[PDB]
Amino acid sequence: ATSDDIASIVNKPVTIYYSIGDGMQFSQWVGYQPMMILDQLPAPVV
Amino acid sequence: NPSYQQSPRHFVPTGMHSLALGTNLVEPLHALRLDAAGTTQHPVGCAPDEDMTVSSIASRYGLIRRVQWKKDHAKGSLLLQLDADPFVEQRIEGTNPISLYWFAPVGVVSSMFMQWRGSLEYRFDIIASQFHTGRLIVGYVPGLTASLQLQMDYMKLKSSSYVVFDLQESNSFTFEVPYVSYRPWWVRKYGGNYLPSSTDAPSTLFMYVQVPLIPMEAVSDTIDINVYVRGGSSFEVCVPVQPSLGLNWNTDFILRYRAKTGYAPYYAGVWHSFNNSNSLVFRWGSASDQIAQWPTISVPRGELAFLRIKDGKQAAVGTQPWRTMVVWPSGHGYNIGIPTYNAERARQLAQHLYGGGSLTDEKAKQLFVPANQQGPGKVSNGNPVWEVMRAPL
Amino acid sequence: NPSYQQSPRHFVPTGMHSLALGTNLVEPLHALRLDAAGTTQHPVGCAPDEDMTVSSIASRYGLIRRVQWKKDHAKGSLLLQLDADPFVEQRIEGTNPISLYWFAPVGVVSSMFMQWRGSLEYRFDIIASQFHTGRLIVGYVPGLTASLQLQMDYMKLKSSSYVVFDLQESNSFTFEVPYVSYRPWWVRKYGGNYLPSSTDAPSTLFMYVQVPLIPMEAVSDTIDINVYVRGGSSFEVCVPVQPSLGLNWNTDFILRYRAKTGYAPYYAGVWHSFNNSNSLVFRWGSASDQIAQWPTISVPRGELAFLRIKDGKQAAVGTQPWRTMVVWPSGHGYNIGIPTYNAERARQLAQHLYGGGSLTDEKAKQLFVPANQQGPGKVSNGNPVWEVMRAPL
Amino acid sequence: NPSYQQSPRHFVPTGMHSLALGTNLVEPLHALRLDAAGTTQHPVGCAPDEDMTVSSIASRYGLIRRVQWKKDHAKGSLLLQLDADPFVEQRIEGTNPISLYWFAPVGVVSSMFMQWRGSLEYRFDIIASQFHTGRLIVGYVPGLTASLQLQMDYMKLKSSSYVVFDLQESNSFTFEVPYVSYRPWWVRKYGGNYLPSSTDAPSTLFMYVQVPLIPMEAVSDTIDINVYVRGGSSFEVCVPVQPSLGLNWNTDFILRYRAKTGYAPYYAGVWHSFNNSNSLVFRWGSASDQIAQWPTISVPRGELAFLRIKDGKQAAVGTQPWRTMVVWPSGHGYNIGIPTYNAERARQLAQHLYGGGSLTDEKAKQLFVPANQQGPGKVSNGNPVWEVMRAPL
Amino acid sequence: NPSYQQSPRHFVPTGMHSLALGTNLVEPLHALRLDAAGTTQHPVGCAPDEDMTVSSIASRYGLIRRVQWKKDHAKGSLLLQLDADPFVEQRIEGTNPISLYWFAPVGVVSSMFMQWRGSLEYRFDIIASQFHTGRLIVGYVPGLTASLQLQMDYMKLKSSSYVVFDLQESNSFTFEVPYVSYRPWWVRKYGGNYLPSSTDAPSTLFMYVQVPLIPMEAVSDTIDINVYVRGGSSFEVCVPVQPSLGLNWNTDFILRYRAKTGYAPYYAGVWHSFNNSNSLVFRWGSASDQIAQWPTISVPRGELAFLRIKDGKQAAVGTQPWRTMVVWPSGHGYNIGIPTYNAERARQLAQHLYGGGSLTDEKAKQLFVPANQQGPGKVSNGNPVWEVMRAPL
Amino acid sequence: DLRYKIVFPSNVNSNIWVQHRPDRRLEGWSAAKIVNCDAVSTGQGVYNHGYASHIQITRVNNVIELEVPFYNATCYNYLQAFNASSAASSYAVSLGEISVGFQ
Repeated sequence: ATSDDIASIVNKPVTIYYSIGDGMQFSQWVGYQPMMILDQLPAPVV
Repeated sequence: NPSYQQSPRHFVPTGMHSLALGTNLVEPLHALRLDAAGTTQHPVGCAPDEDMTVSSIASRYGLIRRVQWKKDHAKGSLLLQLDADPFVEQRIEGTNPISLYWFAPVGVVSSMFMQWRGSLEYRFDIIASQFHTGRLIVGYVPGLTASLQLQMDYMKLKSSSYVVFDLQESNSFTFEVPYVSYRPWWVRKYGGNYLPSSTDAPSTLFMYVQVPLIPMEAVSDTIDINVYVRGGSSFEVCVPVQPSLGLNWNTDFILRYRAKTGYAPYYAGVWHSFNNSNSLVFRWGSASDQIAQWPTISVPRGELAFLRIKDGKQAAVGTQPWRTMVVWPSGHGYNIGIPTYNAERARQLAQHLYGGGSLTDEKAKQLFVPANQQGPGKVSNGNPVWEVMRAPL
Repeated sequence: NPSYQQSPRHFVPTGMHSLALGTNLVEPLHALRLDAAGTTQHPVGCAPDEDMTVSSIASRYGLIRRVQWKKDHAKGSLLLQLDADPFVEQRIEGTNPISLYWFAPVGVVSSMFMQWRGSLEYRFDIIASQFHTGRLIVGYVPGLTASLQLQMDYMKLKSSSYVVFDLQESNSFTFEVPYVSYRPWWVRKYGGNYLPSSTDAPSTLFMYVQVPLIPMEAVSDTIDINVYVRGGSSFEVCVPVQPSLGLNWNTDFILRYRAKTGYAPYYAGVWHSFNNSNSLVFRWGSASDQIAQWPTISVPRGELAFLRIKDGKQAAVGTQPWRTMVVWPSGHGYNIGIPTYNAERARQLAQHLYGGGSLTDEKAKQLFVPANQQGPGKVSNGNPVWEVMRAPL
Repeated sequence: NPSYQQSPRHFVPTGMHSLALGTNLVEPLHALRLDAAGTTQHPVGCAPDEDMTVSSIASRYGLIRRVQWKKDHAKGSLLLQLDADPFVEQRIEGTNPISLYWFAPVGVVSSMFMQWRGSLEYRFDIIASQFHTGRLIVGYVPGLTASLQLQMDYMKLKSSSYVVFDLQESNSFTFEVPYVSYRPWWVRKYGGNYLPSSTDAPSTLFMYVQVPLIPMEAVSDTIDINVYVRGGSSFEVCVPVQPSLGLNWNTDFILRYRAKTGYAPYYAGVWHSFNNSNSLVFRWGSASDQIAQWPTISVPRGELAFLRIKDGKQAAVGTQPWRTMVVWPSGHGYNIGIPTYNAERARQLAQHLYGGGSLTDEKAKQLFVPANQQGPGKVSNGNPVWEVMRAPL
Repeated sequence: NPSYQQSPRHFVPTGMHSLALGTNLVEPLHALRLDAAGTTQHPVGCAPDEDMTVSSIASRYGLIRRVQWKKDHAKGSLLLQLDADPFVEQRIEGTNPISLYWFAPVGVVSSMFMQWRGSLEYRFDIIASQFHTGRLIVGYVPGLTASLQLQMDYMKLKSSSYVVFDLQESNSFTFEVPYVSYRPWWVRKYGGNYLPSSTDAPSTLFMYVQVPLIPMEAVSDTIDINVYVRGGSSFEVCVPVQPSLGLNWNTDFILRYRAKTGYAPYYAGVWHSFNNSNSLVFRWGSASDQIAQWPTISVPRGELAFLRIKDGKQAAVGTQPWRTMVVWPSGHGYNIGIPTYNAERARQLAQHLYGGGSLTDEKAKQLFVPANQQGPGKVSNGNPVWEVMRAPL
Repeated sequence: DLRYKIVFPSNVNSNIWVQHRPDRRLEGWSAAKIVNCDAVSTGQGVYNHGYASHIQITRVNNVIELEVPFYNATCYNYLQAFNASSAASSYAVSLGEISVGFQ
């Protein structure tokens, strides 16, 4: 785009998704780090 | 060149392929490679050794518990009670406002899935010499509610399935947990921050002291017991959902006055619909009517309000940082933000407007900042917070 | 899940299938049935007996002519002359402004097609006893123009092909008409109301009286002759066009001042671009600038014009039927219709405007109908006709 | 990499598949599963036992009638007359404004289909001892109109098909109903609330008393008779239409002044096209010209009208609930709603406007609510009803 | 004509084919030929002789170095040190601000690719008679950093791989370079002008003097040595990236006040939003609001600025070249350029505006150029540079 | 399984996501309806990660055609107007819970 058409593009969202493909190999077992529980997160109280 | 005169095809268009399916289809892509038949290789020593397999992850023991078993523990004292599920926790005593937890690998790989079933295997490694002598029950009661977690001893435990272990010369064993439920699978313990989806265990595991410890006078009087968890040979999980666990790489949570979302960063510029371009108003862009929009402050009769930015370093900048403003309806269906030179002017403009005045009044116009103060028209640092300054009117 | 990385297809889109082709294609549809393999059936007595076939329609005799053949008809008097085509007419003596016609089925099925060729078969049924004696020629002259339709007798007929029939005991015969032309097919007689497409017959059929009638004194002196037409065994038609015949189900034709087409029904409402919404103007809708548009009346210098609706019952209605108006440029590229209370006001407004005034003049504004007379804002009955009222100015 | 230079395909696009077809096609979808070849299973005890089959639903008896047959019923007294159709009703004596009905399963499964044909089976279970003795006709008259529903006895019944049943020791029988019509199928009794689609039965079933009841002095003098309906072995339905029956889960019907549909909820805000943003007007959104639109009240010359909300709790809220307003043309092709502080002001504004005034008059402007009363700009509760307040003017 | 009633296809659309893939697909095109099966030919003497092959390009020797080896060079003096990579440079001593370089063909064909590996072959041609006698090491040290490029002699060289060559009668040899790295490939030396992608050699080649030169008194005392490079039989490159080298066909580089990009060429015309079309303002087109936009000059309190074009021949032209202007906010979200008759007027207009004035002031209006000076309305020559004229105010 | 075809308005252009969450138990026949999400307190309003999702491009076509699979851990589910007695019976009314959101 040029300078005139780029004004309609400001603050517009772009999302990026990804899969893992194929021929995709993980090759060394490492245990998991400390996790965090999600429904223990605080709620946005009013 | 003959003419094809038969009837053509008659489809339905859609804009995207299967965003969820991943097994038995051939997904077409614009591969950013050079060869269309080219794939990735693994020659010959950089080959995969560990297959990505849930039955290979859940078959690995993870240390979840340590229990002190002492000499003065009486006959039948409780060592541990826990839940017959992969979701067994070990809390880290950290100073963060959100606490981290250790899990078994079966629990981490079961957090991603909604439903689980099968046997669990608890490995008890009792660190003792061949001169310590003791005896304990690892029992297992089918489904108990929260009010039945108490009223528990070693005698009610022996009504259900239980295993009594003697400690003479072999200091380790493995209790395989039965899977007893009214349901073939079992819905997981935590939800994806949806608190009305909490579900407790199918059943409860206990470990009491059947015969107390008799140590010799040359050895210690306390014994450590490690409890390891892995999902057994019949353990399996099915339905993928949002996982109830998160990483600790970015351990930062944000609890829920500023511009409406998207209308920042903003700068103080001019607008033909605000005093005929003669005065500064916050804009989120340079194009047609890209005017920043602002929330309505709740103001009761008998009060006023104006805004003072909490951190001036984050303010939009003209000939000065714009640290104070009044927010008022634009006449075009949203509120605009009108910077002032200082708090005194802002208070005087708010007095005028909440007092019944209009933006087109000469008294209001003289309190605006003139267009020639726009200067560089620098934008704010993101969407910074302003303090709502309230006063009686 | 492998990745498809080959090159895809490269079409051309069109929005509709073959609107004209109908034989050797498979037209895809959204069938409003339940079964995709389901079609319609005919079990077993509601089966088709008549195939839709042009050679089965044209093989059916249709009565086209009755001819009185009398005793006092002299030797060689003309009974009928007609055209060697399927387009032979029998006019009904009705009182309608458009006249209906009887046709043979070969003529009806040939009206739909552009070109025809082949033999025609004229069945002559001579209603007589076995005591009437006569003799007549059914002749056939190859191509004659309109100026050669006259200068015709029974003697010039015998130069061409002709058949002489005796009437003693067999009172019916069938003359098969030759097809003689410079052209393999033959373009039909009438067009689809395109008068420069008229074409006369390939040739002309006659029927004179070779020997006059000798009836006995106990029988009648007049004899009816029926003439039936069907397309023969070699008759055929090819190219489908717009058929030159219409049904008599709705025998109603419309011969070509009102609103421009589409800008009706209209009601008298208000518009920000006509006296700042203070006065009534005809609108064809309630949305942005849906203002009715009106033709320019041809008005010479020294005259005025205004409009008076022919039937007040068809008028738009506010606090009254709006039966009178003035039409004037809006300033926006079309003429608007401005209702008035009565003809006197309309004449006074037209005087002002055709006299050199403007819609923004106070004198004009005071002749408009005020907005508070909009009332229910009822629309006109369709697009009714107004009388153009003219006067010297 | 060769270049494909042949001619490509030439389709027609449509946006949706077969919304009605369901049998012999393969409908492509975006299945929200993980495996593309995966379907649903039934192992092995949760298998289907009842096939969804209309001939399996209509083969089930449903109790539709109870009939008291007494001792004092004379020879030939009518017990029941009903319609030879699956649409036989049993009304519940409820207090709802719309009445519920019991149907046979054949009637429920035939309500969904337009046309039915075949035999019906009426099971008569006569609850009696082996000491009651009686005899009755279950007759069947081919097609009767409404005026022939009367003039009926047991003697005209015996002209048509009929069955005489004796009651000595077997207390139950089954009458199979013939299907006699001029039409192979039969259009159902009720339409989808289209009252010009009503059609009565093909024929009429009766049940008279051939021999009256003789009970012994030790048993009762009244006998219950149950009448069960199921569609017989030849019953079938074909064309699916909108079903003429509804569930009783939500037994709530709504009989047909408020904002035009869609223009609610609304709040009182400002608009540059209404007194230059200085006064409150109802808006259905915060964006460009999202102004609520209101119906035109029918008002005769010599009257005024304004609006007063029926329930103030449902009103839009600024510094107060906006319970009163005047509706007037905006000048932009629709009516706007202008709140006032109270009914007195509304009456004074309506007086001004219906009296010939304009929204731009100072007298009108002073009766509007000023912009500084917008407050929180809370929306109405849905689209609430206002009372039309009328007065002489 | 049967009806196709099955379900149709269900695609995903994309607008362009594989822009990167080039080997194993069939790319469809609109070939601008006449025959769809026609390709290009090579009969029969205009056939290809050189296949486009990277192993055929890198197998060609390119002269990269000349080295003077003299008589007075002591035992162990360094002749050359260089990098064991295809990226070996020979700088041309030109007067251009950007310097050109000679490369081997292996280096040019390796500049286009990211990663290389394999053996290199350095051909040393020692131009001497059969009466010169000398001896030198061509050594090769595995990976050295920049701080280990020094501290190098002929004695540390003999710890690594090295080759000692005697010069008696054969005056040429070829040293094949080993490929020793921690990585199978090797990332190239230069990036596509991304300076944080620089990487030095895998290893370093040296050439010292093992035995100094003994020439006879009838021959010269200096000897030229040519160093040729080609990629050996095991050399190969894989991943294509942006090539780090450019041609010398257009050896012109542009180092980074004028109109914002795209808003030129411009001419001085009129605009309804600038003094009601009465004064000249720069426009980049003749259509709706095609007004040239200009950057904001950084101006501190106490100063002004205006513009004076550097080359008047490049100016827009009306009744004169428009060589001077003032830039000011338009009131529509961007700055406009307002030409003046001369610098004095521009300075007076800037004084007025930076002094607190407005474009709508009479004092400003009288300093604009009137519309009747538009003349031919000729556009500027491209987007020319203006000098920013600053003064105290 | 079930098959859902959702038709969106026309003049909108924005890209639409649809998730299926088979986690939401159905609590009573009340609030078994289309619910306008008005606030985000829990993880209900947010587009979550691991669920079966699909994004429809309104610029190409403003209708989505999807198949909701059977994911309950039961033999059957109830097929009447549901009356909530226990907590486990709430897991076995609907297949899941479809959330449609705009970007």
